[PDB]
Amino acid sequence: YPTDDIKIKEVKELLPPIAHLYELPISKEASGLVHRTRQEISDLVHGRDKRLLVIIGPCSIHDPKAALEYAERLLKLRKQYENELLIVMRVYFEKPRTTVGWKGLINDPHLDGTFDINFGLRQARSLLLSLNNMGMPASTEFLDMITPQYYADLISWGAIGARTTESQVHRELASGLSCPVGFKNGTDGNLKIAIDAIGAASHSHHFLGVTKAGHSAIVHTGGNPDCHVILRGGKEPNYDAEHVSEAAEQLRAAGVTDKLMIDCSHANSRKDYTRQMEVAQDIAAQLEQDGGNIMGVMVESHLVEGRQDKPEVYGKSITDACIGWGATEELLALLAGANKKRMARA
Amino acid sequence: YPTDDIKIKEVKELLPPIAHLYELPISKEASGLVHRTRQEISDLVHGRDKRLLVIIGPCSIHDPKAALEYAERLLKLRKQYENELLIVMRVYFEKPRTTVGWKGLINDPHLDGTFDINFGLRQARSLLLSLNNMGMPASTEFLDMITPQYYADLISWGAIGARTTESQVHRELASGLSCPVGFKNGTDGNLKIAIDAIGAASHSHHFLGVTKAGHSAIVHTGGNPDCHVILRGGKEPNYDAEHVSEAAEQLRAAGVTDKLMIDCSHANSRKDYTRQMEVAQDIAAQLEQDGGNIMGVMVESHLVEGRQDKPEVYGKSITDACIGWGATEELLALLAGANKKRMARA
Amino acid sequence: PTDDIKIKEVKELLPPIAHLYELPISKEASGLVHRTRQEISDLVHGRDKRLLVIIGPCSIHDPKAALEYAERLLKLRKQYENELLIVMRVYFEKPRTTVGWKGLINDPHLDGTFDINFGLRQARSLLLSLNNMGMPASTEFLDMITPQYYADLISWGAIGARTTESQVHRELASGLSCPVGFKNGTDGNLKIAIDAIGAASHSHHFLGVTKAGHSAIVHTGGNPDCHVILRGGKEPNYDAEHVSEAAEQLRAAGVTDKLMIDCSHANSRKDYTRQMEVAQDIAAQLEQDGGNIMGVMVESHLVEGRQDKPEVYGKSITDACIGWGATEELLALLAGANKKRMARA
Amino acid sequence: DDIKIKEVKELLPPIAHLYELPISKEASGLVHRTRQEISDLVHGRDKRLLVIIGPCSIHDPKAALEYAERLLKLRKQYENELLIVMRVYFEKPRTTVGWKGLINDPHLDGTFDINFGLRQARSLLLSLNNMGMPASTEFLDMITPQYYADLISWGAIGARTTESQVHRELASGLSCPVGFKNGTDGNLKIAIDAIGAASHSHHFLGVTKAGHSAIVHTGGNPDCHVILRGGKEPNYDAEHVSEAAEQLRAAGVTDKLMIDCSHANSRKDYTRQMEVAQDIAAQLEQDGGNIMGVMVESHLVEGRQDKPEVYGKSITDACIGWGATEELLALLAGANKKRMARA
Ligand SMILES: N[C@@H](Cc1ccc(O)cc1)C(=O)O
Ligand SMILES: N[C@@H](Cc1ccc(O)cc1)C(=O)O
Ligand SMILES: N[C@@H](Cc1ccc(O)cc1)C(=O)O
Ligand SMILES: N[C@@H](Cc1ccc(O)cc1)C(=O)O
Ligand SMILES: [Mn+2]
Ligand SMILES: [Mn+2]
Ligand SMILES: [Mn+2]
Ligand SMILES: [Mn+2]
Repeated sequence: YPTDDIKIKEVKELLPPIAHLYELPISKEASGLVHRTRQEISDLVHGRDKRLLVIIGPCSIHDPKAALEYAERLLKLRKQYENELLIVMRVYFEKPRTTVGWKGLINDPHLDGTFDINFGLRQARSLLLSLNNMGMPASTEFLDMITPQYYADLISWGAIGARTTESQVHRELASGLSCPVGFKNGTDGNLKIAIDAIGAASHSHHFLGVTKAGHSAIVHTGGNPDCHVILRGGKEPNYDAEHVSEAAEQLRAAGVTDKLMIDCSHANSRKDYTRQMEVAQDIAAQLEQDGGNIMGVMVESHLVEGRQDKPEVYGKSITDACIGWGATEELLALLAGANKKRMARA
Repeated sequence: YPTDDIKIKEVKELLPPIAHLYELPISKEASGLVHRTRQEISDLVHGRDKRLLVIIGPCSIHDPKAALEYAERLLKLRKQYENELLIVMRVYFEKPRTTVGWKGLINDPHLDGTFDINFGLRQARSLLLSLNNMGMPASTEFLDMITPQYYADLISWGAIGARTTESQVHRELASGLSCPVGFKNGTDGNLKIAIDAIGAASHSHHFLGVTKAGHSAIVHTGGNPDCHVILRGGKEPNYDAEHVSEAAEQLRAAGVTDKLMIDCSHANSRKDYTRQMEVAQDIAAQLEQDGGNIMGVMVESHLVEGRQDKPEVYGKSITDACIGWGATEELLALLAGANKKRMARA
Repeated sequence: PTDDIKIKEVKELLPPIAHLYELPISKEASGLVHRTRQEISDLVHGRDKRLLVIIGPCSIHDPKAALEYAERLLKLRKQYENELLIVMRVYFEKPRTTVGWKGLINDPHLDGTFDINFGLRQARSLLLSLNNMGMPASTEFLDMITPQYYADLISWGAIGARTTESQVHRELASGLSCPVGFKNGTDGNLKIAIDAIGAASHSHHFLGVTKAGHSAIVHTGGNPDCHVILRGGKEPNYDAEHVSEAAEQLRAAGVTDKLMIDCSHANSRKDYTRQMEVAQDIAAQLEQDGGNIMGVMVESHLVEGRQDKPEVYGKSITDACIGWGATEELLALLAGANKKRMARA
Repeated sequence: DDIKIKEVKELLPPIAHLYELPISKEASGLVHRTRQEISDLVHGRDKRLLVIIGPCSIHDPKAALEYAERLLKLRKQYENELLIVMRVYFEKPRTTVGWKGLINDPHLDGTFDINFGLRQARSLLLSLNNMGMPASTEFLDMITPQYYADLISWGAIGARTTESQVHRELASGLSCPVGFKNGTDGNLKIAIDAIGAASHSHHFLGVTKAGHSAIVHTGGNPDCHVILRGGKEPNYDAEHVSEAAEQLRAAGVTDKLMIDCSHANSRKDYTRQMEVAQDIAAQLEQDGGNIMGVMVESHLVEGRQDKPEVYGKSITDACIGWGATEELLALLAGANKKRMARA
């Protein structure tokens, strides 16, 4: 007899995006920075500019106060290296787990299993707005279909994760995002799925979405021309020059941009934060020799290095382990110096 | 200044689930069949019953008339074999493409690229309701987060596709589905992602969803205890006894049900649909010898064998190629006879 | 604890779009509604001298009888089309003095089950058939939300005596696509109806509900085609002297001095047999002069009188109606008298 | 559809405002208690006089809070004789057209910023209740009450809407006591009918806290009463009170009523409010057993103005000033003290 909502415990009140947009409207200056940075990134994706996009910051945001502090330091390096590097902070609020775990600040901002999503969204949007108001553009992984309506207007670059690059509904979502999007290769190293994803996301789609007012609707997208691939390792790493060369060839064969991003962390560092510097060194070497197909890198970085299970220590990750502020200074100096040369020989 | 909905061509009106439910309420008999079949499948997932679940029918539904016809012939065999087999039809609307493609009857029911989703959802619900009214239970792939509200009440068994088994939001969805759910191994043969998915989908989750009235809300699920894995091939086929045994070991090590399903089609039968008979023969041999870990199989079958690009011929697939009615009779007789013996052993 | 505590339940309501999807307006219904709205406008502003006749049941409680009534009425609408513009009364919302059955929408099964989803569906289906067969429809707009479900099928709307003075009803009218008549107050006050025309002709902002069933701010453009309806008070107000006083008051307010006269309710003192007398008096005014009259309203059904329970087919369960025979008589009388008025131009 | 609709715009639902401005425990307690205390006056268990007093309309929250702070001293001073509740009327009905109030147009310049107005209304009501001043308002619209009814201790249905079935339905579901005014020409029967209608359960179309239309089923409002507010001639005197009470008993509803000192009872003249209150004082001294409350249009400064030039001066109906408010309240308190003394 019963066949409906058999395994639904309850359905709860959700404020629609407009309620958050009314409290936290985007400022003139945030609008300008987002607009500009999106353009600048587009220029890197299509080879019109040879600066290196650097998506850098925490694995996950679990404390907005630390995040603003981190941002203030990073901003000095963003300005310092602005002729060599386009620095954008990692501000990831949605985290895909292997089985189960804390899904992030949006899903559970009090870090205690209370799932205060209304608070989380409000907090996320507030942090993003403060970041952009101080001059730091922001990047995030879009994991969910609905959460983007709450803050995509504040995002200069989006990632689609390794676990969702093959998913049609994530490709559809990307096709309708106002920012450039990077698609990671699959968790075991499959690169073709990310190339296919760029293909798919560049076309118009019809999918089911939610309006700013919180109502489901049919969303007809125009396609996203600013997508690229991210090499993030597999069973084996894929950062080096031969993998970059292979990837580029495959990209040209698919008729899509052959400029790509390399993640220094995750499977490319064998899940070991001490190895991110090695990967960045290898990328620096490629940039010095040639490295024509590189347009960016990704780095997991925080105030304090490593990781912890409970949010005990300020500015230390509770998800993947990060390099510390001192290593970040070093890594960025390395990249800037190497890209200066690449840019010179052109 | 412009930063929002830059790559959105339009937002269109979508009737909510309750409009379709009002025109096509579930009947008492459909309700009784769905309820009973879900139970009967759960019994197979947990080793209470040793009948073989058979998920069988078209790769994709593109013509409801042919679908009802196919269903009428299948129904005779469902009855005939009911002591050995639990036959449920494949009624797949949502089709994930490699890159670009026809996404199904929901997404584009007129078969001309007009994306008439309101009509498609209505048509889908109507067919599901007729199928259940005549005594044929239905199964389908849940690809989207929102479409299930329109007809999950008519679905006795759900699949999460190979391309989405890794996706956290698909695992969340499954954790709240009222039916048993099978998770496919990854497109390159990764089994672990499916085993993880079961783990994830058995727990309670909080995520953003859409109510029957078409408004977004926070859904709190109770977890789905009736999930299992589906072996559907990878880089190599994974149907045989050794792969079954490896999978079962890995399932027991993760603490989840070690009863699984084998897909005779897709990567398991490669570039020849008729090899589905070969796979089924190998499964019959396992069932005769032992085959204690097998609880079901999946088969891509239609009125007429093969495939075509345009819907020229009646009852012939326009997606993956299917075995024809005569082979379906043979394949079902083979499975029934073999499982009769397995069941006889005590 | 201070919220929602006199509320027993909130129940599901299908939005207008669900009904519009099942029962889309046809091209012929579209055309008829659009044209009839125009033709009424013309009567309201004195461009045409045909008489608008809003005629039919006090309330609809049976769609089958309503369709039978409509088939007979359609023959007379056609016969008299040079003298009368006939539009059927299709009233689904009824205002009670205290409490009672509020109509088909509110309680379509007549048994206190308040099946509003079914009632809206039924209402829309009856309206669409009516317009498809060539009979335009009129109704009283009582509620703020219900119009989104079928106003597209309505050629003329009434705001009742009990609500002419209400700001939100004046706001609603300011945004209705049809001409609207405003009745004088239940004790005879005419100034409220003249004020209402003033209010409804202007643009307003108020809170409404979209076709998708969501609250929103609606910004109206104003309704230029409103008029008054004289429906009696403590005393009847249908005669030439009342018409003349009303016209003068309308001109003093700068609004249209063309009005409608209701033959029923306080004009007939709730005696359905007197509607014929009122119509006779209007026939006499039309023959003599009657330059300020643009329409009449009449409570008519298949069978005369009223009943408490819906036992007899085609007989009212609200106010008592004249029967089909008297309706023929009354319509012949009005058509013959207005023929002569039209001849003088 | 929509031939004469120029635009449809982006309304925040009640829950957005409730999240920013949740009701406090103290505002909760005051509202709950004051509704009870008013119920008690409606059904004749307490003989204090309900006094609904304040501006015709609220057009400036600053002056409203100033006014509230002065009124709160007198509320407390007279608490054994009078239950003072401030008039906080946002929504205003016009004869034809005009400024419809702070909700509809809070900038007073025809910008119709309804989202801002609803926010401002709720914020003022929450601040008022938090400082100890309960609030009353006219409910004109079917959707606005979802935004702030939780903060209202007493509600009025206006003379122009007492006869309206949808307003009677709305009342039947309001958590507060409700007064129904007699008709603009003096008809009392419509208000008596209204009490009858509002006391029963109804089914109608409303909007949820989330901003979605739905079917609302109400339980009926047992705490309704009539308000005598004049007609063609005034209706405040002892004979009209006696006649009204008799009509109320014949209908089987509470024969305790409220008298409005303003509007048609003062012949639209704010200087006459004091005379009316004098006549009510005299009835309270003599007997006045059927009176449970009064209404007064009062502000910081007297009279009215077309534009909001002077602070604390009405832009709608003309009000008495603060001095006269002190005098009027002292008169009512003294007279009711005696009524209460007689058993
Ligand atoms: N209606 C689904 C559960 C569901 C609810 C909300 C969603 O957004 C998605 C799925 C079922 O019971 O099977
Ligand atoms: N607002 C998103 C696009 C979007 C639209 C609708 C959705 O449901 C989701 C995302 C952006 O600016 O990128
Ligand atoms: N749809 C109505 C106008 C209307 C719009 C919104 C409302 O809430 C009410 C009425 C018409 O076209 O006449
Ligand atoms: N919230 C109101 C009752 C109400 C409910 C629904 C409505 O649409 C209007 C009013 C109260 O507590 O008094
Ligand atoms: Mn990480
Ligand atoms: Mn297939
Ligand atoms: Mn009537
Ligand atoms: Mn006033």
